[PDB]
Amino acid sequence: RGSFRALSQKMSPFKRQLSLRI
Amino acid sequence: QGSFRSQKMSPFKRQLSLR
Amino acid sequence: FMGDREQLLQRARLAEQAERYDDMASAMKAVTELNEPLSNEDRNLLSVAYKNVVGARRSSWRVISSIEQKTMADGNEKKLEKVKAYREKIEKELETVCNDVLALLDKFLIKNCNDFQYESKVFYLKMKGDYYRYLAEVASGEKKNSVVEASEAAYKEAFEISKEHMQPTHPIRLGLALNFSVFYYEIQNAPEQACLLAKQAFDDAIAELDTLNEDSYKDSTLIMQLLRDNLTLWTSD
Amino acid sequence: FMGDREQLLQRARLAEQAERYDDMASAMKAVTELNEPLSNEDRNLLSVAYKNVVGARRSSWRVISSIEQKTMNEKKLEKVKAYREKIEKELETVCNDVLALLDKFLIKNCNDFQYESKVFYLKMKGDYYRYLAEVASGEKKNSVVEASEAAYKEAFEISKEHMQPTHPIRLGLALNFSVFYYEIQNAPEQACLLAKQAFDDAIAELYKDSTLIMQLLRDNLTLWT
Amino acid sequence: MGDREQLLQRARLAEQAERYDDMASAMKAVTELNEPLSNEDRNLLSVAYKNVVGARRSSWRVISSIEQKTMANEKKLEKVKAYREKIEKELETVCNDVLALLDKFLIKNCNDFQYESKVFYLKMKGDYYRYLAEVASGEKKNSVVEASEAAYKEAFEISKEHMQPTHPIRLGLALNFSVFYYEIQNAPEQACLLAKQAFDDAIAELDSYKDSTLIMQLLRDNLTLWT
Amino acid sequence: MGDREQLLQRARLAEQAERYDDMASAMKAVTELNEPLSNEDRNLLSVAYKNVVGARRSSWRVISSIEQKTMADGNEKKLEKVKAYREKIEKELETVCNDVLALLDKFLIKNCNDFQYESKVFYLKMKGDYYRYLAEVASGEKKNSVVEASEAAYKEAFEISKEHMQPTHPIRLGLALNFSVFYYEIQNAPEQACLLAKQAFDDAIAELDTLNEDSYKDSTLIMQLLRDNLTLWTSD
Repeated sequence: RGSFRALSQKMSPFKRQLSLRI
Repeated sequence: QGSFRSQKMSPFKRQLSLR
Repeated sequence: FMGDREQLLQRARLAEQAERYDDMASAMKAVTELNEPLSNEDRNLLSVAYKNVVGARRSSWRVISSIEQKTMADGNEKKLEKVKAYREKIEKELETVCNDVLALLDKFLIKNCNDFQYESKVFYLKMKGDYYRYLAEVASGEKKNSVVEASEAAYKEAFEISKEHMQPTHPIRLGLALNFSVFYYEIQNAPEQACLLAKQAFDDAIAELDTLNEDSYKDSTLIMQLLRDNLTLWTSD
Repeated sequence: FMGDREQLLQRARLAEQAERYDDMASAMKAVTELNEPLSNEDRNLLSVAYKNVVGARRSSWRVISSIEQKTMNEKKLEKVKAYREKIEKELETVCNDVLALLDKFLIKNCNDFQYESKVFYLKMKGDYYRYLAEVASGEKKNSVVEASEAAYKEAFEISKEHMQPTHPIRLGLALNFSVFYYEIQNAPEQACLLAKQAFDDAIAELYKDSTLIMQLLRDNLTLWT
Repeated sequence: MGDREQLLQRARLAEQAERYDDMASAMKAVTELNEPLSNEDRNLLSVAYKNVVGARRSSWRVISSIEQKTMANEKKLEKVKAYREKIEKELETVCNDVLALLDKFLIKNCNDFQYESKVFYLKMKGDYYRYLAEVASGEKKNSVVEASEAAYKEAFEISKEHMQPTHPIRLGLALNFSVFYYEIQNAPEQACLLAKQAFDDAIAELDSYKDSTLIMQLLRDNLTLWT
Repeated sequence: MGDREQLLQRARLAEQAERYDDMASAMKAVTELNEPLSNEDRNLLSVAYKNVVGARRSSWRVISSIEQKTMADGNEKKLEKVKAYREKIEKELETVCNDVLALLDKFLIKNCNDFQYESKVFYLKMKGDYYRYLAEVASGEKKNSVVEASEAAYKEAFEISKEHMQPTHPIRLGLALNFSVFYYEIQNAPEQACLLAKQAFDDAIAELDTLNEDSYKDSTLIMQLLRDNLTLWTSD
């Protein structure tokens, strides 16, 4: 922890969702 | 099996394509 | 202008012509749930739709049940589990079709018959006997005894009304005697009771047959030939 | 536990844990097609599965459609367009499978007294028509926008009659219905008034799962003003 | 037993029960395992979908025929049209499922040497685009017609290079391809010339006999009918 | 314009949409055109299959963990259903791996000349990686086969990289990392694994001061991973 594994997929979880989540 | 059971002209229809 | 009830009847007649009997049955179910009585034609569309839907499930069930018996005798346990699962899938569809019909009969069709609506009553009580009989075909044990008793009771009341209020040549009375005799023979394994009923019905009808016009005669004799064929098969087998 | 139903349900729970949502949805679709009622757990499996499947197509569709906006090579644009339509067709098939399930089985088999099921499934119908409206054009768009609003409208009327304003399902429906007005209808005032009345009616009657949704209503309203 | 064996066993049961929607759904799931279909598996997939699409095709012809003679109540006609559309969308979904299977897995995974599989699957692709063309109109029709013909045309070229004129799959392809020209393209001369050349190429080279001769007789019946 | 550029555009559209099966299908078609891949083309190929196989590996670990817990509880009927799903995912994983390995053997490694050291190392490291993913799900003699194939590929990659690449080169550093992971995770050889990772880190850091800004970011990211594994592995 470990092999070689970042895109602007970093700024994804910041996204605002208007509708309902689960 | 034994109980009470015209478009049945269907078996005479000819298909053009492969069966 | 075509009203809502007539649009449902149109759907079921189109579904019938397209041989789309799930569509037909759904349309006839909706007509029934309007809580208005069904005409002679409407009852026939209801009966044709569910006869084809339940009939497809019954045919599939007999094929897969026969494969299940053969798989079990060969002791192929892993295959038998897969066959059983499919037979039970088909069985549950069959039972749901039957339960839907019976609910329509109990909640609407029989419930709204008046006592002088003898043809309606016989038709609906016969059909309740039929669909309990289809449940009996796939049941065993105490579950089977329950639907067998419900089938017999429905057939029995239908036949008492038919004898009191319908000519022996009437195709619905003939059809009821036929299916009731089939109940005794295939469900109850009572050949003698089955033959007695079928032969009484044939004899009572054939004596009055000469008094029918050509259309009514064809309808009655078609059913009378079926009584006759069963009597022959049942006395021999 | 050998029958088809338990087989399929076990498959969907495993697919969930593996985050294989296409497997999950295919399994729940098959469960639904057995024509038996879904429990609340089963209903949540079906919803989670399809929300994720459609969400991936939605998110992909927004990326490509946005790259398609950058249009200034005819041959390069056509391949972007063709790819966006490929994704679009995947998204439509997903939505139509859901809607067929809702119409053929789920909404149909609801008994008159299962108001929670009815509101939940009719909301789902509004949602998936709304997802079709996000990508549809022309007359097809008008038809799905109308179907979405009519589903939402019916679910809301049932929920206004049979649920407390604090009920999470009814709050979740108000939220999505207000998103429909804002995003699909470009009706910001009508969207804010619906979100406002729902939060207002709920805060009057104030199980903290309802508070989370009320915060989303307020977030949307603060944004939309 | 793994998923593959479960699904294959379900489809054979479904076949015996004449439940072709179950059969097709199982065979679709088998194909989606992304493993080759044996000859038996290929025939299960084909039988299943031929029966499913054939019920819709047959229903569609009935309601469209009623819709034709319906011109005669605007509201009665509207419900006939809507029902035929309902059936039509069922038919299109079935054809698109098959076509997606052929494009995503079956044709793709054919190795260059499996000419039998290639001809069979591209012929199948021509068939299901032809079923879409039977109901399509306008621009959508043009697209599926040309897609049908391109698939048939490729399968026929491979079948000409790698199969004897007496091969049942090649003859079955010539037959359906000639039906495409006659029924879809309204090109009877091109249809008759293709059916005639294939019967002739086979009879020029005639247990295996009974298989090829059965299809050759269908070619000749169509030619007898079309001329 | 051209067909190859059309496939490459498909692959980058798919990457942006996070549709990695589309991306891998496009880069597979590019490779089978039998023309070499540029540095950027190789990265698109690697990103596509890393994501496709990584999804399957993640799913496989979850379901295999559930399978071991189901077997311990002796729930035989549930075990049979979990096993069938694990095997489904496993076969997908093995097919992805064999697709990649076929591309490497039929095209990519095959068409390298002896002076294309970066290509050779890149492709032989990737052959080591995808055999290692096969080893993760194998047992018994099946496992020993792909383990030997993984080590042999890694070994040749590393000898070429040592002889023709600077210690700071990201590809050589990435290979040392994954090769040490092979020793630790696959071979359960912690001492060999630590020896390798520590040699790679020390050889790179001595020459790190000679890199431009961009080249420094790439190498240090990988060196930090070497350092983290070494800390974790020596603590057991």
